[PDB]
Amino acid sequence: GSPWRLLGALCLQRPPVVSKPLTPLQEEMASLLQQIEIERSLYSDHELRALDENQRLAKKKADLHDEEDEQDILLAQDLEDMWEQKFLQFKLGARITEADEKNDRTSLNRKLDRNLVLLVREKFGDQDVWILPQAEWQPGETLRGTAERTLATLSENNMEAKFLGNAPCGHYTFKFPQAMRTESNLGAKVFFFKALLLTGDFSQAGNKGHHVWVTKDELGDYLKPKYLAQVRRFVSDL
Amino acid sequence: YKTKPTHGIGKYKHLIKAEEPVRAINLGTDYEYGVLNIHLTAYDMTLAESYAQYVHNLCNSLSIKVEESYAMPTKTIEVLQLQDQGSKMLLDSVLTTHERVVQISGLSATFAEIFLEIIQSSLPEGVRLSVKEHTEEDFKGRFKARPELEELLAKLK
Amino acid sequence: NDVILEVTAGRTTGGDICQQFTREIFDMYQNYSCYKHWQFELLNYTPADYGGLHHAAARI
Amino acid sequence: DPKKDQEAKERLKRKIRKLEKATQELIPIEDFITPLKFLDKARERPQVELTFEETERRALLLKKWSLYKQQERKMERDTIRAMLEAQQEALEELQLESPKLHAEAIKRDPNLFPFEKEGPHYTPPIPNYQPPEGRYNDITKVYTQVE
Amino acid sequence: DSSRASLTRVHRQAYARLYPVLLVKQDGSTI
Amino acid sequence: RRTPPLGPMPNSDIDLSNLERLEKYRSFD
RNA sequence: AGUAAGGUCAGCUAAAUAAGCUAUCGGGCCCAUACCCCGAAAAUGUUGGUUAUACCCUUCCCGUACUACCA
Ligand SMILES: [Mg+2]
Repeated sequence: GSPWRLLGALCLQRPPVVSKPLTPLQEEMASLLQQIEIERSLYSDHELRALDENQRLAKKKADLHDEEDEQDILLAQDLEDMWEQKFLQFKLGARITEADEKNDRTSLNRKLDRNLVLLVREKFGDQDVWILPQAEWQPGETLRGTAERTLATLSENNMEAKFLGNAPCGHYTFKFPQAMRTESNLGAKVFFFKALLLTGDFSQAGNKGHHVWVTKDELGDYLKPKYLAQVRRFVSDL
Repeated sequence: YKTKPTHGIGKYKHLIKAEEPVRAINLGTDYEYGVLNIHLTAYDMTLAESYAQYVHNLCNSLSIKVEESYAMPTKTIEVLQLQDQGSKMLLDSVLTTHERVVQISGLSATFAEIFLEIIQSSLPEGVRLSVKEHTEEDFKGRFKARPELEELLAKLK
Repeated sequence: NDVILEVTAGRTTGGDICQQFTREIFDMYQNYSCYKHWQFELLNYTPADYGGLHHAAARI
Repeated sequence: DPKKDQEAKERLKRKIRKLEKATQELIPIEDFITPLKFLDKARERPQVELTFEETERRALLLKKWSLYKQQERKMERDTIRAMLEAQQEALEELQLESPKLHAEAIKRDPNLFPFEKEGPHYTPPIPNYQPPEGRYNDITKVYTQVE
Repeated sequence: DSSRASLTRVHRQAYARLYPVLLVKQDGSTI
Repeated sequence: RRTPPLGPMPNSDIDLSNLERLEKYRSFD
């Protein structure tokens, strides 16, 4: 064998649920593009209906020459009122949920406009270290397959993940402390694999102490400075 | 001249791809993928066309060959809703589905993970992304149906 | 070896009795070919003037 | 039978061969085709000239837009470079540790495609939402090739 | 980013005016 | 009868194996 | 061995909107059949090229036709 220990890590990421809010500069550009679009657009059927209805009122008030009585029951402006009333009654979903208010970094319902990365807490040498989910490589199994096996080893989860490619997205090599450092086990070589969380969530048995979901900006709170640097390379915050 | 050392200085066709005249689908190797179709489905025509332009420009900057950029036929579906205290379906709105397809090839297996990550992160709201391997059926779906050929084929059956 | 079967309405009495019966016999062999899973290829078929058969030839 | 059944099938094949070898027409795209209703001059809205201040505001906004998009491209371009450098470095480390696993890592993924991803919604789905009752009717025009 | 290619306009010489609307889906999501 | 060139011929640095992947001029200027 | 010419509804001809007749199918007429009456269906030898096609050219194939002489 080799002195280093093969480890296959899974970089499970939750894609954003809602679109990111527009920047103040983009809001100005968005209004201009909408303004330009209206200027260069032809009259729509709704616009043509309003113009003709206004003319009919003039053709009915200035002179009594109109030869039709029924005309149209509902005017264009009146028709807009019905649409406006329905919109007010309808309530949109809350982009910022209770998880954001309570800072519940366990649920997936937080920061729907950002990217969440799964983190778990594992105890090594009577020390709690936050690392990405990982498992030890076994004979007769691909390196990517170990990461797939890591998902099945989680605490009561029915999550489905979509792995992208076979080559690892990154690596992290560390050596054990000199107290237990031996030639047989010099250290370990962690390999990261990214996947997309399609559906599923952990059960309500254990939440706070088991796993957390944080973005790249707040990812440094849990990871070690040496471990954080390697993770921040293959994890994007676009 | 042939005997002079400057022979062949004027040769130019060896620097030009031979263009000597539908298209055969080239399957990828064990390390590269074959011809891929990047479908872009959205209910807004502007969003579908704009993102297809973004994908087309992204591939050029990534040195990924683009086989062809084309638009699939627009699908129009009527939307009807049931009236209150009634059993009659009344038309509510008309929705048109616009699909834009960008065809690429020669994508590396290792680079596929990076390419797919970038495009999915930039996907606009209301736009559906679907990347499929190019097949003969997909290409044949862009052509008008031929009932006359079908009628003759039915006789043979 | 394949058989070229022929049926002919013999001239033995008046009417179309001979001719009508030839049609039944010809259909019997055609149906018997299907029962034995034999290929029945029609060669000649001359119908009579009253829904019968004058002479018919077929290959089995 | 020999002069009727056999001859009928031969002529059917001839018609099939002519149709199969004939050129196939593409389905027209309604998006690119301008409807004739838009050609009518009645729909042409009047044009209002922009003021000097309005044109100046747009020109400055476009100039700021060029720099904003350039910075977006730089962030995206560096993101691709950061991923590529990490992935290539990881592959080199894997090859040194175990050449056999490196060979499997660089192989293509048959299950990767088809890859489907839907864009984020403006609002999250309502946990308890009751959509109205209705029916979807397809009215897409069918185009057929003749002659 | 979802705003990478979202700020667009109709690139047509002749086209009817289009209005920004919210499409409520069956799950309550809107686009 | 042939005579070898006295120096580097034009377009000798062009790699013909990857001609498809080589960047073209695409413009007159 | 050479050269001419022809290839079209099942059949035979006319035209190249590929029609008419017979045959064929369905109905009526008749105790029945045929005739008759109504209605329907049915094809360019093949190859490729002729803006594009067809009547054209041309590839190939079946059949046809004339010539093969003087010492
Ligand atoms: Mg009759």
